[PDB]
Amino acid sequence: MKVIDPQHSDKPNVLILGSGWGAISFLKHIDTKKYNVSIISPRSYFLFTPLLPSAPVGTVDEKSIIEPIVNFALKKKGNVTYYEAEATSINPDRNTVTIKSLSAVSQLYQPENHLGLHQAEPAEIKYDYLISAVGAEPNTFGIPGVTDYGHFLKEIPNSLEIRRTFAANLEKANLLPKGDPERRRLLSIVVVGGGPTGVEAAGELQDYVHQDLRKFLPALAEEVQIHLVEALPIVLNMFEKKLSSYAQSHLENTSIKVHLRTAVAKVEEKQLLAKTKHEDGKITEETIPYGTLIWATGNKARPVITDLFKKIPEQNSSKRGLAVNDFLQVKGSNNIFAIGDNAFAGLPPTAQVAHQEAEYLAKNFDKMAQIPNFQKIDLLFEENNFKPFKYNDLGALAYLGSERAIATIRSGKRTFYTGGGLMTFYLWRILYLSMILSARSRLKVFFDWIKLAFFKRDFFKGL
Amino acid sequence: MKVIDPQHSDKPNVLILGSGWGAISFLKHIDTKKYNVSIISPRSYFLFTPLLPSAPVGTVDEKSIIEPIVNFALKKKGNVTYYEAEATSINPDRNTVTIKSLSAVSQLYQPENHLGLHQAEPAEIKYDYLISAVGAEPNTFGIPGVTDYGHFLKEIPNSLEIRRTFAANLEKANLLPKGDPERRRLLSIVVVGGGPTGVEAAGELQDYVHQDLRKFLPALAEEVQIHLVEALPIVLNMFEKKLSSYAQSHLENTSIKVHLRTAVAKVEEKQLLAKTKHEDGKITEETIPYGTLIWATGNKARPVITDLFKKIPEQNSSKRGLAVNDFLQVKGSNNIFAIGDNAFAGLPPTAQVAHQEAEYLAKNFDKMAQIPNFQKIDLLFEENNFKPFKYNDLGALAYLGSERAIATIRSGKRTFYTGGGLMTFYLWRILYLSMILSARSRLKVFFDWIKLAFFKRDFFKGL
Ligand SMILES: Cc1cc2nc3c(=O)[nH]c(=O)nc-3n(C[C@H](O)[C@H](O)[C@H](O)COP(=O)(O)OP(=O)(O)OC[C@H]3O[C@@H](n4cnc5c(N)ncnc54)[C@H](O)[C@@H]3O)c2cc1C
Ligand SMILES: Cc1cc2nc3c(=O)[nH]c(=O)nc-3n(C[C@H](O)[C@H](O)[C@H](O)COP(=O)(O)OP(=O)(O)OC[C@H]3O[C@@H](n4cnc5c(N)ncnc54)[C@H](O)[C@@H]3O)c2cc1C
Repeated sequence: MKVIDPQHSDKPNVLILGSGWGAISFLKHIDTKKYNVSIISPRSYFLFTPLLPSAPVGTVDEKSIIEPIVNFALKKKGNVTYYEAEATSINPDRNTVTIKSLSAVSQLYQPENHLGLHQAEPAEIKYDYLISAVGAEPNTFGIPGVTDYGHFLKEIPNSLEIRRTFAANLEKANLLPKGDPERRRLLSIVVVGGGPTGVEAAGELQDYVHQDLRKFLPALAEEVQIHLVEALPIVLNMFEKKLSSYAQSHLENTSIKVHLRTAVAKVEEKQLLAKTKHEDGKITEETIPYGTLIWATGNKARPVITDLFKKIPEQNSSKRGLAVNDFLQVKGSNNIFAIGDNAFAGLPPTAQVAHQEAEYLAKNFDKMAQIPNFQKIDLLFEENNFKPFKYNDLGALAYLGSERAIATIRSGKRTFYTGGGLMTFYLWRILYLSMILSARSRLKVFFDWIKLAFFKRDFFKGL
Repeated sequence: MKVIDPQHSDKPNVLILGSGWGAISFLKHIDTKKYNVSIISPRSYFLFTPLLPSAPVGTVDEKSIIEPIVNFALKKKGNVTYYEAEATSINPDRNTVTIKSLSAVSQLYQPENHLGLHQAEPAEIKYDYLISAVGAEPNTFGIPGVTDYGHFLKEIPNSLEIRRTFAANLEKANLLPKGDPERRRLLSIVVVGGGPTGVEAAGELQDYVHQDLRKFLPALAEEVQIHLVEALPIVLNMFEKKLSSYAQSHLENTSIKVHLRTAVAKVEEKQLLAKTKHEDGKITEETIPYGTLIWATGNKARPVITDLFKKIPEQNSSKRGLAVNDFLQVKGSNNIFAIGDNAFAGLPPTAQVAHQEAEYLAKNFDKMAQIPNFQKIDLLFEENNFKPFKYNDLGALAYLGSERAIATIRSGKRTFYTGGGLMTFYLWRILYLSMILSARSRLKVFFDWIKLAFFKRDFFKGL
């Protein structure tokens, strides 16, 4: 029951799923004069994901790296509607999306109708065009105990989960004798995954222990050991070998224990079982005690996207995401497009890709608005002469803790970077500041870093 | 069982109850070379209470107005111990204090012993001298339903309670038709008490509705009605009539409904029953619908202090607090002192009084340290010639919303203030900044106000 469907104004109804890099980047550029835009997301704010590993330890505050959706939609003059809910089903034949857990509906620049909805009432939202940018969810690879005892580093609530857990562990630990193995275990941290997220989590967590906890509890800070576990033989494989080696070397210098070629077989309450392949080809088993476990590895398709694979013939054999065109149209559909991590275009699952794909698609949409026929669609694209999406790889950045970073800025073939250590850290900061999507978030993080210089981090367990 | 008692170092063991204005002001001045100090508080941070009414709505962040105890104790070179727990009983004859809900123990500048305590283990802490600064708790006057449906504005968690409640109400409201009385009720707020806390809560809440909520949901913001209920015939009675009148007039200008001479008889889930005495002497009953109820009125003695009234003969008939001397010694005890809201010295329950009392007492303590006899105590004070505590009333400040405040700065007989509106607001800011107890908190609030100028408030319901 319940079908929300506005059809008086002579503009196509465009429906966006998500409020992340794809959805919000698309929202910033879509022509709200030519189109009526509706967003569906259970998260009422944009998350600047590259600074999330700084949240738990309080190098940056949570509020500093998030921006409410409404602020973005307010800069758009035309009509925008936001449904604070999550899409549970996409319905191609009906051209509707079923929602669930409706918390609120905000209708900006719309002094008009009342939809007649109640909180947590199921509803279908009609669309003329659909943009899917729901993202991916963390992948445990079916390794037992990951979700039971481990914390992902995916969203803002995960930042609070980790702080509470580690804070509780530090308190419990400090009441025990120095020899006690339980004290050593509770002070131990394990981060799984050697990508930017894992490495930066480990580095920020190490920055806290050395720079803050050491000042008032040096006996504890000394006993804290951070571990970083990676299945491949190299950390940060998207960088050059020279930079990976420096990244690894540097982490080791700050007393982070790097387990390369090590895969977690199972996670228990107080330890994880890890297998390690050695140079010669032999496999050995380890046990790594831990008090806090951070899981920052693979991506998996969401149920909403998985369910949609079955409803479209040519998506039936998809796995990692929606198989998409060079025009970012979902294969088999006439009016659904997919950008970011939820779409498979043979590109990396990065914000950089989601951003470009969004800009590309938004520019295609105002081009559609001028052509009479868009007032079957696959053929119109190639017939009306406009370009396939071409990803330009701008490179990669990464913070390694202790005021050192690695960077590679490029464009096309030409590489032109400065990727040492302390200088790259200052670059890493300025560059991250410049690609924040709002002035508020930009000023907030800026103030966070200035405060850090003088007073070094807030670590409140209940806040 | 379990008695913590350090007795090798030749210094008196001074035990402080609380981590508020009294306890921390006393901690800042106590001579840690002449004394060993231990603090017991369930709150591990100092709260700058005058800015608490700015927390819920996000004019200031919660973290900006709190400062960890350890930071204060770190500036003291001598030994300081903090028990994260609450005192459940004071034992005069044993000279110990029973504690409960022990979360942690931190021993600063003490590379020494292990106390052998577990979390939530009952324990008695021995003392040579005791300083009680536990404060008062909010008084409902036994009016039914206050605690069931109302929110106090006393501590940091109360700030989050109010934001969550109002946020939920705004969401529920916006899904209803404009005529609907439920929409009008959910958008209605009632603040009980016309003191600085109540008035400032109302004003800050009104600043949010006009300045922020109006920008993206003007239909909602228009329907929001804030009520301020006061039992006396005047708002802010500590000020001159001229300033109260301007305070009242101004609140009314910003569309706050001021119910003077109105007392709440009972609080129900969706409304409160209020009685109003009129000019001629007649009493009428009202019903005030509400969605959010903030209760900012009287103070009551804590159970810990109430229980102690029975254990000391001369405290048997006490009610509002511990009956104290001119030397701030608890009458009937030889080694217990009381400062702030938990002690009754015939002075107002204010931070200003707690601060002065603390400084006075701390200065008495290093004076005791030089006199051999303190290596029965009532008589030593008057015999050794030092002064009774004399409260100097520096006056009163208050924010009224919409960038207006009222102030009265004085000292002794001489009054010399500037208490108009917009100018007084700038004074009100600078003065509040100057009496914040730490540089960090000072810089944080400073940055909060700068950000407010450009981007106007964060109102995240889950953060
Ligand atoms: C800690 C961390 C650090 C990172 N650092 C970098 C970096 O430095 N550089 C880089 O290029 N990439 C980085 N990434 C990757 C980047 O975050 C993703 O590639 C990017 O967010 C993908 O954009 P998206 O819009 O596809 O998904 P997201 O940006 O994650 O947005 C997905 C949105 O969908 C919403 N949603 C979820 N389920 C539903 C539903 N059922 N209905 C409606 N909405 C839903 C979510 O609330 C969210 O708003 C990082 C990721 C993490 C976790
Ligand atoms: C919202 C608000 C705004 C205010 N604004 C002003 C203002 O502008 N000007 C002004 O002069 N006054 C103001 N006050 C009043 C002022 O804050 C109090 O009078 C002052 O805090 C009294 O200090 P205290 O040390 O007596 O207790 P508090 O400052 O209340 O501190 C009490 C401490 O004791 C701890 N505690 C409680 N129970 C126990 C226990 N059983 N064992 C151990 N510890 C315990 C608490 O955790 C806390 O750390 C305001 C109060 C509030 C609530």
